[PDB]
Amino acid sequence: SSILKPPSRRVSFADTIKVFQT
Amino acid sequence: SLNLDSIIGRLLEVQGSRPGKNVQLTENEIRGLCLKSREIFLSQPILLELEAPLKICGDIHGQYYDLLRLFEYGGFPPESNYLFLGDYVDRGKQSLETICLLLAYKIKYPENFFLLRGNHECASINRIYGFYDECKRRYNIKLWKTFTDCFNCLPIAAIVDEKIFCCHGGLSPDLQSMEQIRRIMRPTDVPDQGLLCDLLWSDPDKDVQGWGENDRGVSFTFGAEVVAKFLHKHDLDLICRAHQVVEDGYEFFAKRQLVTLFSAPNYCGEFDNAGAMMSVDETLMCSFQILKP
Ligand SMILES: [Mn+2]
Ligand SMILES: [Mn+2]
Repeated sequence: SSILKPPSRRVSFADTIKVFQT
Repeated sequence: SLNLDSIIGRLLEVQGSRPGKNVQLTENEIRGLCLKSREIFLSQPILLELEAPLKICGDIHGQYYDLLRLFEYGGFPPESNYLFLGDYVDRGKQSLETICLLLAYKIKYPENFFLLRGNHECASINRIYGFYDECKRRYNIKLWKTFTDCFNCLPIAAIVDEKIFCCHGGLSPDLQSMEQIRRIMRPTDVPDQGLLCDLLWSDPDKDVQGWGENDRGVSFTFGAEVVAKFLHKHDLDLICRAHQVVEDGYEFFAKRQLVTLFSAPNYCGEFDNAGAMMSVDETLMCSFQILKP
């Protein structure tokens, strides 16, 4: 499914972050 | 022509191998990637309008195996939509493998994979900091000029759901309207000053009210009040940029109005930083995934 727009909501931040070890 | 699946296959073939294993594509296969992606870049707007969900990533700088880890932890395309904020080459030992895979995905999924232009996607810069050396060593000078012709057609910025503004560097004193960006014609070099320059070079600064001189010797620095005024004027919530290495891979600025993303852990092998990746869902909730070194 495309997400490119042809030429109300607000931004929030999840309090939990995932940490990968490598 | 251009066997995309074969190219991608040979690029993904080196997962789990001893870190340093190269992928030597043919001159023609690489040249094909540059020319085809160049079309798609020019076909799409210079100011991308994107929708959630998607994953945003910062600098890679030729750290190819760290890029594969991002895709491994975040999900190989098209399982996840991606937006990269530039600086794919230089300083790393495998810039060629890095940029080739990115372009290969750009051609394979042009509606679900996007690449922004960093300040290192410029001939004047990557000639010195390693990319040109890599081309000269493993191929030839003419392949490098081909990459240059492709990098000059990269989109400069992106807006996600009319709320998140994305660019490599940051803001510009000359950025009044969004049309000022759309009006820029491609192909284009990166000037030593102006709107296009600042968008790829500028940095946020705590100890600055308004605009200040930049340590890099190029463009400017900008303060928290500038970010606040900018976001309010264009009805935006967040500025998502890269360009600067940060300890935790992500770093907030001006009370979470701006975020810096950096996706290359152990930058140059001289830092001990981590790489981060921001996921944005349909509800515009942003979450971070960290890559510890
Ligand atoms: Mn940069
Ligand atoms: Mn960089």
